[PDB]
Order: sequence, then C-alpha cells, then structure tokens
Amino acid sequence: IKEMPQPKTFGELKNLPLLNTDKPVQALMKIADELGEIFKFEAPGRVTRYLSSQRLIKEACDESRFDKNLSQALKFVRDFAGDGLKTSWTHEKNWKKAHNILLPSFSQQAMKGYHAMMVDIAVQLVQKWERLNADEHIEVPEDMTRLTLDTIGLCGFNYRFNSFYRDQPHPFITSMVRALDEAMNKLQRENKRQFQEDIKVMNDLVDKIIADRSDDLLTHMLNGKDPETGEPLDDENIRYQIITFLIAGHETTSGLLSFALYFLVKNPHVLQKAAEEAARVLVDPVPSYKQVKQLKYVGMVLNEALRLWPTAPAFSLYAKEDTVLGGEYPLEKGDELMVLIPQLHRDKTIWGDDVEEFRPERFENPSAIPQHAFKPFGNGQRACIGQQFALHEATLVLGMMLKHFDFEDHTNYELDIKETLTLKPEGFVVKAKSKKIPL
Amino acid sequence: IKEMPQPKTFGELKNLPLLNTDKPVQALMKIADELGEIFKFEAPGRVTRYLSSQRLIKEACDESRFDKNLSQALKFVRDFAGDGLKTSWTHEKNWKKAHNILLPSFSQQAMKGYHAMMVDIAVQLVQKWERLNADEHIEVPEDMTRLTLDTIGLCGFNYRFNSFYRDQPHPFITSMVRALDEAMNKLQRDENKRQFQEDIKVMNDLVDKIIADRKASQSDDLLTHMLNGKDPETGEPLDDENIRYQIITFLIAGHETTSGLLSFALYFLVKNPHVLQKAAEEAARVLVDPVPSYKQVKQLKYVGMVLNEALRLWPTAPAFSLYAKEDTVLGGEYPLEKGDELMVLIPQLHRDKTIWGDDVEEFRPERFENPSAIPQHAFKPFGNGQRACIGQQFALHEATLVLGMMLKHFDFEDHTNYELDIKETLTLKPEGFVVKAKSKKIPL
Ligand code: HEM
Ligand code: HEM
Ligand SMILES: O=C(CCCCCn1ccnc1)N[C@@H](Cc1ccccc1)C(=O)O
Ligand SMILES: O=C(CCCCCn1ccnc1)N[C@@H](Cc1ccccc1)C(=O)O
Repeated sequence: IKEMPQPKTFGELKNLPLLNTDKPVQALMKIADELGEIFKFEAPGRVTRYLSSQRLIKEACDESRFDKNLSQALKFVRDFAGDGLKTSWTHEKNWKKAHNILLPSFSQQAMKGYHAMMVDIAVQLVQKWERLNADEHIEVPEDMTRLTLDTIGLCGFNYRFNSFYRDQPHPFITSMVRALDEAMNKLQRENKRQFQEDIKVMNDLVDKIIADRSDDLLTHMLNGKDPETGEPLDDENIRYQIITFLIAGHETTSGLLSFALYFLVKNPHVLQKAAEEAARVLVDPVPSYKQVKQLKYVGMVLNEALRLWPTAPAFSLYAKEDTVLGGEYPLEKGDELMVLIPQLHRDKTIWGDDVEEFRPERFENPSAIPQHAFKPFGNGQRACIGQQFALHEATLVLGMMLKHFDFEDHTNYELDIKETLTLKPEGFVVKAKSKKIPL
Repeated sequence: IKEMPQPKTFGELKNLPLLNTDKPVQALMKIADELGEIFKFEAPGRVTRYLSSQRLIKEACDESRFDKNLSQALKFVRDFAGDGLKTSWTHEKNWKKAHNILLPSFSQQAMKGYHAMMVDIAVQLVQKWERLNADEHIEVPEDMTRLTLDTIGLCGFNYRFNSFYRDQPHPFITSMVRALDEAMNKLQRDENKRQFQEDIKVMNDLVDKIIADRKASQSDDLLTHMLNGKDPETGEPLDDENIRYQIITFLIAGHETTSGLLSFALYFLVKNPHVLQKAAEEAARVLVDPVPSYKQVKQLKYVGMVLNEALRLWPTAPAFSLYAKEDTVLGGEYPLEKGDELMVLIPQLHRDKTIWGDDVEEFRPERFENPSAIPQHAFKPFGNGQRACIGQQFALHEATLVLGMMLKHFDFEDHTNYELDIKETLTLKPEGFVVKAKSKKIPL
C-alpha cells in the first residue's frame, strides 16, 4: 500500500556514505525526524528499514513474526565474540544452551551474591573522588568505565582489572576497544594485522582468567548444565561468553551512569530529589542489597536517562515469514528491520509533546507505560540478560555518589555525544564537593 | 523513640465517639492541627495511626515496607463490592488477575476510544445549561454527579443512566448511595441492616441486567475486557462472580470522586477570578472546534493544573490505609510491629507547610508547573504504588474535557457568594454550591 521514504543516495554506494560520519546514530535520528516512522536504507548488498514509532515497533517486537537479526555491527563483533549470547543467532544450538545455563546467574535473586563485590568497586570510586585536591575535576565517563569494567571483572570472573590504579586502561580494554573501533570503522568504510593482534590479546587474558580455575559467572559457565540437552558449555563457547560479558557487561553501563550524572547536574530540581532519597535510604557506611532496591527515584532517574540516550541505541530484526507491517508495508521472509531506540523513546504520541525534557517522574508508576514504548534492553527472549545486573550496579553507584558528594557543572558542559557502537557524553567533567560522610 | 500523642478518649469507647460527627475527615484534620504529624487513634478492637506529614508518608509509601490495608470503611464497602479491585487485598488472587486484565482498558492510550462517549455526556451538560431560563441557577455537585455517573455508565458498559432526563436518580444510584451511606454510618456508630440488603439487591439487579443486555447485543468498553480479557500470567479470564463485583466497583469508584473534583474545581475558579480568567483563556485558545478532540484535551495544560490544585486542597477520596509488612521504624523514632495499621490523612498531607510554603490555603495551580520540583509522595490524591487509582487517567481526562467545555461556553457568577460547606460521605463534596452561567452563545 504505502511507499516507504528513503534518504539521499550516493550513486552506486546508495545510502552507505550517510554512515561515513562520526555520529551515525544522531545522523539517523535526524533522518527519522525528516522522514517519519519508517524509512528504507540501502547499501551495496544490503537493504534494511529503520523504525521509529511505537506503532510499528510493537509489531516488530512480536516474536512470532520477527526474530533477532545480526546487524553488520554485531557481525563484526562476532569476529571475536563468536557464538556468545549477544552475537549468536537464535537458531544456533549454543544460544539457547548458554541462555538456559546463564539465566539463573542473572536473576534479581542472583544480585545478592554479586552485591558485595559491586560495593568493593563502588567504594574504590568514592575514595578516589574523596582524595582529589581542591579545584581538581572528575572525568566522568572515564571513571564510570573504570568502575563498570572492574565490577564485571570482579563480580563475573573474580578478576581484578585494578582500573583505579592506572592512567592507561588495562591491556585488555585497548585491544578490545581497538577491536570494537575496527568493527565500527569497517561499517563506515595493516588494520587487519592489528585486528588479529588485539583478538589474541583478548583471548590471552581469557585463557588467563580460566587457567587457575566462587560466587560469580565463571562458576556457572564451567559447572552449569543445560537442562534441555544436559550438556555444559564447551571450552570454545566459554571463551566467547567471557569476551561477550566483558564487553556487554561494562560499556553500555558506564554510558548510562555518565548520562545520568549529566542530566542530574543539568536539572537541579531532579538532583535534589535523588540526593534526598540517597541520604534517607543509605543510612549505613556500606549500602546493603535491600537498601539499593529502596532507591526508587534513583531508578526512575536511570530509566529516564535510558529513555533519552539508550546506550545500546539499536537492534535488528528479520521477518520469519511473509507479513505486512502496520497494515501498509508488506515484507518478505528474511526482510530486515532496525529499531532506532532513541527515536522510539521520543514518540510524541506515547510520551507527549515534551519528549526532549528530562523528567524522571514519567516513570513514577511503571504501569502507565504502554507496551514496547520503552526498549533500552532489547526485546523478548533476546532481551538483555544483564538488565538487572546493570540497573543494580548503576543504582548502587549513583546512590553512593549522591550520598557522598555535591556536584558542580563548573565548565557548563555542552553535551557532545561520542559514538562507538555505544553512546557516551565525551568530555563530561564535574567537580565534587565531599559531604564528608565516612565509609 | 518518641511516644506519639492521642486525642481525647471516652472510657471504653476510646477515640471512637470522635468519629460520631457529620464531618469526620475535617474533624481529624483539626486533631492533626493540634497534635501534629502523627497521632494514635483507638476504637474497641481497633488501633491505627493517622499520618499528616510528607516526612512520614513518604516512608509509608515504600511498598517494600507497607501494603494496602482495608480500612473499616472499605471493609463495609466490601460487603457489596466483594473482591473487586478497590476492596480486595493485594494478596488475593483476584486482585492481580483483575489488575492485569483491566489495565489495558485504562491506559492513557485507551482514553481515545472512550473520548466520543465522554463528549456525548458533556454535550448534554452544556445543552442543559444553555437551556436554562434567565435568573435560573445551576446546582453544581448535582449536575457534576449526573455527568460522571452517565459517563462511567456509557463509557464503561454502554448503558445510559440518562441522568439529565431525571430529577430523581436512577434506582441503582439511590440504593448505591444509601448503601454507601449505611457503610459510613456503621463507622461512627436495627432495621438499617434490612434496608442494606434490599439496596444490595437493587445494585446486583442492574448489574445482572447490564450483563444480560450486553450478551444479547462486542463494544470497545470495560465490560468487553471484563468478559473477554485474559490474565497474561495464568491465561484465565475473570469468573462471573468477580465480574459483577468489578461492575459494582467501577460504577461506585468511577463517578463520585470525579464529580467532587469537578465541583471543587469550579468552586475554586469562581472564588479566584484571575485563575478562572487564565483557565478560560486556555479553553478558548485550544478548543477551536465545536466538539473537543482527544488531542485538544491533552493540550489543556492549565486546566489540568487547576484540577491538580483542587485535588491538593480537597482530595475527594480523603484517605487510604496501610499495614506494615514487617517490623519497621517510621521516621527513625516511631517503631511499628508487623501488622500495625496506618491512615494517610490526604487533605492534611497536602497542607504540609514544609512542602508547599506558607500559602498552603491559597488556590494557585502554578504549583504544579514542574512535577520535578515537588518532593516525593507530597501529592497523593490517587493513592500509592500498585494499589493506586486505576481510573486516574479516566478521571482526569473526563474532568479536563468537561471543565474545558464549561469554561469555553459560559461565564460563571457566584451570585449567592457561596460559603464553602463540605458534606462528607466516604467522599467530599461542596454541598449547596450553586452558580449562574451566562452563555457565550458559541454553538456546538
Ligand atoms: C545500561 C546497561 C545495558 C544496556 C543499555 C544494554 C542493552 C542491551 C540490548 C539493547 C541488548 C539486545 C541486543 C540485540 O537485540 O541485538 C542487550 C543484550 C545483551 N546484553 Fe546488555 N545492556 C546493558 C548491560 C549489560 C550487562 C551489565 C551485561 C552483562 C552482565 C549485558 C549482557 C548482555 C548480553 C549477554 C546480551 C545478549 C543476550 C542474548 O541475546 O541472549 N548487558 N543488551
Ligand atoms: C477524581 C477522581 C478520583 C479520585 C480522587 C480517586 C481516588 C482513588 C484513591 C485514593 C484510590 C486508592 C484507594 C486506597 O488506597 O484504598 C483509588 C483506587 C481506585 N479507583 Fe479511584 N479515584 C478517582 C477516580 C476513579 C475512576 C474514574 C475510576 C474508574 C473508572 C476509579 C476506580 C478505582 C479503582 C478500581 C481503584 C482500586 C485500584 C486497585 O486497588 O487496584 N477511580 N481511587
Ligand atoms: O545502526 C546500527 C548500530 C547498532 C549497534 C548496536 C550494537 N550493540 C547492541 C548491544 N550492544 C552493542 N548498525 C547498522 C548500520 C548499518 C546499516 C546499513 C548498512 C551498514 C550498516 C548495522 O550495523 O547494520
Ligand atoms: O478515615 C477513613 C476514611 C475512608 C476513606 C475513603 C475510601 N475511598 C477510597 C476511594 N474511594 C473511597 N476511614 C477510617 C475511619 C475509622 C478509624 C478508626 C476506627 C473506625 C473508623 C476507617 O474506615 O477505618
């Protein structure tokens, strides 16, 4: 019925040069602003469709009609993440098998065992900031990445990256980041030689984490059995899961903490409510698990930060069979879709006309949010298995940050969103004035 | 660990005779004025604590520490509302099941289907007022009740009470009101019991009549979801017994608190002409068509602030009850044992000077310009958490639409210089509130 719009083309390259830019997600958002809820995007050897409305995305989230597709970004991540959970197809045997084995270690109930090690790294962050000299500022995304990397290293694998003891990030991050950089750079197109060297460095630490082998993920991956097949994970897939969780378990989370702190200092009314809750609830020197679940408004702050800037800003789907999207866009079996999460979260027909404003009170009552309107952690059985982990860590850390310091946007920072495969506010810096509450 | 104060006692009756008064909520507010943010209240076989400060109520709204309790009022309403949504305990299977089944029919998105029938009744209200003769006046709470009862009857169940064709209420209303009256009368204190059962039968008769007529005529309404909706957890639909209780619940819950809100809002507007002017200007600017649209109603921002400010000063469901899930300490100085009850005195909470400033009694809708500037749990006219009012958006959409049309089509005069007199049932209303409306002669 309806003919789909399409952005400007570049001859034989079609739409591909539109992604030859350092902020491709923000470029795709602007195109969505111009073209609406759906537009076709073409590249040599590829056709996909970018969805932006809750009306169409709720249909795309029907798992009986659409399954997770590996985007080109995920295909490049697969080169070192293998058939780990995030880069495996749903129909590959190792997805469901690893899913069954690892889901128990990610329950809201499983966070109780991780909590103490999360506090360990969180205290290290607070002490660094307590120990700054007068007029010394904080590099927010840099320190958040220190925290989330160390948290997943310790909580997941009882490995200490000791990022707060370094200026130059761990030998694993640079290789991982340069691999991730080559993955994203390849989308926008001796790099091949460096790509393999970085992959070896990652496989090097992974076999080092494994070699000597607690209350962590590595235990379940070495001892857990899939109740379906009765099998445990084989050694090859275990390595891929370790690589997967080290990546997936840190960078989207540090972005979330970075954006949350940005929005707080840009909205002092909100920071006051959040800081009062942290002070009222976190009455002990070390926060407990139960106290963290009580940080309701802090959780609302985090969800609203995820609304405006979801740090994993898209996911891909393919049609399981011939079907019609929205009653006017017919699709053939295998046709691909892209869900543009930042645009979905700005659907005025869902959230009202003031979508760009940071208002955590949108999330005061979760039942008021329509289905599939809010998708920062993906969809269905392929949703983010680490969702509860990420939110408990971020709630704990932001709560501790708000309890122990007042924050100043001393440079009046202008939001600049650096894009890798994830989003971060580049150059975000603050000053912290300690409230002198002991640990 | 502070010992909480307690109002005057009457021997073995303890505090109970203090409720033997025709304005008990306003009586309890005065006691709060004298005793402060918390006072114990005792009756034979009952002990509860009335909270009045945002400081303590924000803790009471922690759902991990406190759950909804059935007040004695709700226990008496349960005698004919059963395990419907409002009178069921959270741990009863039928609460979560009905909650899951009925939320889709109450989304901010679900109002789009209700909007046309809301306009149907709202136009009937405007036309009644257009048709008054000179020097005739309007009985505000009576007409607002005509409006809200007909709206929930039509929107909810495709049943027309036709209240604007009657001086005497529909037989269900008279029984329902007298049942609600007996429920409240039982609190402050026979053959009332014989009449109580007759009124319950009249209510069940209309309910069983609406079910019959629907089964002999698929609509877009509440009754449809109650007959066809499935709980996504269990896959079960509601059984017939609970369906009847939900109908009774929504007919009660869906009208009387809403008519109070409209009545109080119009009172505060005519007592504050600068506010009425701002609200009327927004109505004229936004409602540019003869029939208001759904989208235009969401654009009545100031009217919505007017409604929230009326709900601040006189929340028409003036209290709700909670019990401690486990042993806990309230405010760092009031220890509570598992099962201890609390009462949240909403009108007093909304007059907390530490939250709203020294001008708490003044009607200033601009207080609600920014929700982020309002401390947590300072404003609770629709309850708390998962047991909050499921009809909140329904109520606010209806009142915004109707108040918008009222301000568009008429100028209003407080011709008697009305003295606010708040009648108390289980809800609050401004008794005897009357105005004159001078039509602006804008066609529909
Ligand atoms: C704020 C933090 C996070 C965000 C916004 C986020 C976002 C997402 C999204 C959108 C997906 C779906 C990807 C797709 O459909 O292609 C996903 C999947 C996944 N995430 Fe996260 N994530 C976060 C934190 C974490 C953490 C902390 C972990 C590990 C502890 C993790 C591990 C995973 C895994 C393993 C998958 C693949 C699940 C599967 O397909 O079976 N994530 N994440
Ligand atoms: C201005 C109008 C209204 C006010 C002030 C109001 C107030 C409240 C309050 C305070 C509660 C919580 C009671 C408690 O905790 O014991 C509640 C619950 C409830 N209300 Fe309303 N309400 C209004 C309109 C409506 C409407 C229009 C409907 C139906 C369409 C409705 C249906 C309900 C139901 C079913 C519950 C029980 C929800 C549950 O516990 O699952 N209310 N209301
Ligand atoms: O939009 C994106 C960004 C998605 C990255 C999300 C990765 N993530 C998810 C969870 N943690 C990381 N990617 C498209 C771009 C493209 C379109 C057409 C042709 C070539 C490339 C793609 O990769 O296919
Ligand atoms: O204060 C109240 C007010 C009732 C709230 C209105 C109920 N509602 C909610 C939504 N629509 C109606 N009720 C107490 C009074 C009392 C205290 C101690 C002993 C006896 C009676 C109670 O019922 O327990």
